Amino acid sequence: GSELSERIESFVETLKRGGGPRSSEEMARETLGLLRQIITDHRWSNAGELMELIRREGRRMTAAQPSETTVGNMVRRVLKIIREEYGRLHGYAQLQSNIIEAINELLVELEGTMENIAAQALEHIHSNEVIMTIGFSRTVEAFLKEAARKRKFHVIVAECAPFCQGHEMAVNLSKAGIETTVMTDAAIFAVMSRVNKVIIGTKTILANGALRAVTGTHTLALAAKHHSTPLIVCAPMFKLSPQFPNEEDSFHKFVAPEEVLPFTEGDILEKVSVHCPVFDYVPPELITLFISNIGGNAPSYIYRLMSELYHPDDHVL
Amino acid sequence: KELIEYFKSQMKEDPDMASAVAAIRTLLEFLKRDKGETIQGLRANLTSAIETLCGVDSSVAVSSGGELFLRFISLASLEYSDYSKCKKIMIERGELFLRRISLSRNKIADLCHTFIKDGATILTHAYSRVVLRVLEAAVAAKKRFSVYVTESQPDLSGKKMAKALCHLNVPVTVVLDAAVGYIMEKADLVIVGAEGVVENGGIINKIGTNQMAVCAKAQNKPFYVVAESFKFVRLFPLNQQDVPDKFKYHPWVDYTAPSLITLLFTDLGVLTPSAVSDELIKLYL
Amino acid sequence: KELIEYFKSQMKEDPDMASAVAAIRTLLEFLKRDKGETIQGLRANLTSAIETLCGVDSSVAVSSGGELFLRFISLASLEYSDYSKCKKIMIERGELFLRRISLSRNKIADLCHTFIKDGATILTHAYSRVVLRVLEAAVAAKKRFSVYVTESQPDLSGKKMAKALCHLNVPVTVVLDAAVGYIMEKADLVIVGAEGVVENGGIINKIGTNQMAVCAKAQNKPFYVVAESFKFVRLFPLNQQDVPDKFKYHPWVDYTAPSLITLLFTDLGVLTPSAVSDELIKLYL
Repeated sequence: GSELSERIESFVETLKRGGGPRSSEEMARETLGLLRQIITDHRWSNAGELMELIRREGRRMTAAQPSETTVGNMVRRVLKIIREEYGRLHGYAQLQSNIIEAINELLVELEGTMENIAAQALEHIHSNEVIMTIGFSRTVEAFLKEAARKRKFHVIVAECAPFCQGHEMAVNLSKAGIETTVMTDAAIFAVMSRVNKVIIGTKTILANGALRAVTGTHTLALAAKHHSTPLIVCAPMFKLSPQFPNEEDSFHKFVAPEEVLPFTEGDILEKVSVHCPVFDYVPPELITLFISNIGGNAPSYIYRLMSELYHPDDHVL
Repeated sequence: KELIEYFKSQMKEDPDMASAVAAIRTLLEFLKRDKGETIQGLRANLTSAIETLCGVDSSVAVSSGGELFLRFISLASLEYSDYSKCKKIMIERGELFLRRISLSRNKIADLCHTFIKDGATILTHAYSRVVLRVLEAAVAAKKRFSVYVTESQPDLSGKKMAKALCHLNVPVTVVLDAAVGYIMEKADLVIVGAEGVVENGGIINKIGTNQMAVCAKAQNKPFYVVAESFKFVRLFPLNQQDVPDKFKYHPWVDYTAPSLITLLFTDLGVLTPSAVSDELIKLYL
Repeated sequence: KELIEYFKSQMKEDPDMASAVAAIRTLLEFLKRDKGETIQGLRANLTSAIETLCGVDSSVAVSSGGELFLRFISLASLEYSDYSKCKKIMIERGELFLRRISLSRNKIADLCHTFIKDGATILTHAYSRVVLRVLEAAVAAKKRFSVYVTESQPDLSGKKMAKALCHLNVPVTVVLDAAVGYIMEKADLVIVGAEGVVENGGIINKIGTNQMAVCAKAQNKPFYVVAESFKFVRLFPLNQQDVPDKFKYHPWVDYTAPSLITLLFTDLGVLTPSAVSDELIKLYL
């Protein structure tokens, strides 16, 4: 009814203004709850009418923020769930409760993701190890803060220049006692000679195995490929997107340049061009291994998870 | 030999037509003209047909399309127990498969030309209709780019590619085939058309490709390879002699390592090179 | 213009004679025919002579030899204060330098052919007398090897190299110029003749060289470069456009990175590519 469009518009301008909420698993739960509220507050005779409907509001929600892919891939996963149920019921009236219980299964799958990565986390950490991460992500800091329960090693949290969010990760890992080293973003190849492996997170996994992540990590992937150290991308499966990199140049999210060059710099701000991209592109050849809640996967295996979670007819949304 | 005559009549009536689709049409016509109620009797006739099509045409796509067609015949023979309904099932399924294949190139064009930036530079090899279809969809999508086509010495077809692009009124330049490493630093992307894809992700193409691939490796350029799905080969060439020697005859075919290939652009979509082995193991030869 | 006439008379009288030594002989004849008692008056005449020799011949070795000759004239002018004895000093020193240069190729042959194994494979580029001299010294040293020469499309001189090697009765094969990456895995060593060596260790050669160099890099083959000492150029090309455009004119010259070059074989010996910069900084242009 009307309250549905109230909540939809609130979600749309919440995504338009800032990051609401902060982390992504709450946002995926909000998206799945909004989608179950959309499928429980409407009337349809064919599944294709709800399919066109969900495609239209998915277009609206990704037109709210084109840089954040979690809402779009959640809409696409719900679309493939509806397509699978229509295909298994076609070969009618019990479809709605089937999509409801499938969304409930996806919610139980999604709430236990980080702790499944933590359960499989002990298969990648040995004693007295040098780890280097970038940015801030609760999956990687939970990974390290529970992997330090039985192992003793070292984590070097490098800050990122637009928003130094690695200080929060450093003070969260130092409370667990993992001998955290804090550095800048310019010393990575200065310290790549001693880092044994790179365990980072990401924002969005692309269809070809590539990934967008917090900025400055393509440099880290290049240095780790130069030193031949393996890369661990601790990423869930709601950051998996079918959006190809070269697609209408809408890759990077540019923010205000105040954090790079402040407004008190002088009259020299008029004749300067300051850009601040908070995301960066990493090709799959600079990635060794992805770690999802179902296990470890290769970058040569992202197409199979793509075809298992998404449909090629819904890539345009 | 009416099979080679029908193959040359199907291939010479249209210059926009590939050799593999003509071989599949010839195989479907031979299966419709066989009328032999036998599984092995049809399999041996199809194998002699592909033997004739490989003795006549030395292309890799012809033998590839015949092997896919033979796997399709084996699947349709293993599905249906009785052969009487299975003959009409093979005929209808092969006609529908050829109808799906004949629309593949346009699908490649609308799903492939999205990658090419505006104001960029394209490096391309010898003549094929697929890269022309991708480039004409790119200029139908209002994009401007400068094209550098290899002259491709053994048969001067890259100059024919350049003539077909000057009739399209696009800036194209015949670049020297010994100069693909000279213009690699200005070529931000290298999109190439292949004539056969081996199982691991590498490709079988014309002789001047693989060196360009390593020029794409030392200079970090994305080497895009464009090919359909009927060019998938169940082979593993390790070195340059490990390709079958009947497709060589001054060599004519170079094997390109799958590590030098960024992406594939098939009818399944834009794929990693590891997807070809997935399709070839669920296809089971 | 008697200078270009004397240069063409010195270059056309011997097909075994390079362009750079003919340019140095033309410069010595012009310095002997000048008879002008002036330092700057001789320097401007020599610079106009090298301007004519670069407007006529677009070779890099001609301008290289003229710059070395100009540095030699500058050293001989800075050594002797009076010009009257300095003219005869320049004449005698230039005649002795040309006598030392005219025996350089044999020195390359006896000091270079030691590296080539017996029963191996040689990969070589277009026609030059230096790689023929090295190979004929290798077959005079009782060695057997199989030779693969690039056809070198813009002027078919690799076929002339192959004809000169079949008259030498050695197994040589014209390989396709688009197939230098096809036969790289069988070529255990790649020895090539260059026409100009830039300061860092890279080389200026014919257009089909640099790609072969990166084929020597991805496939770990030792890329040997053979060149004399008068081909040393005081330039630093960074990209492929950073060579001077007057030596290009379909490009004719490719710059090869010094990291892709294993060794040099000059009159100073078998050198690392870092030795050329040492000789060019104690020579001071």
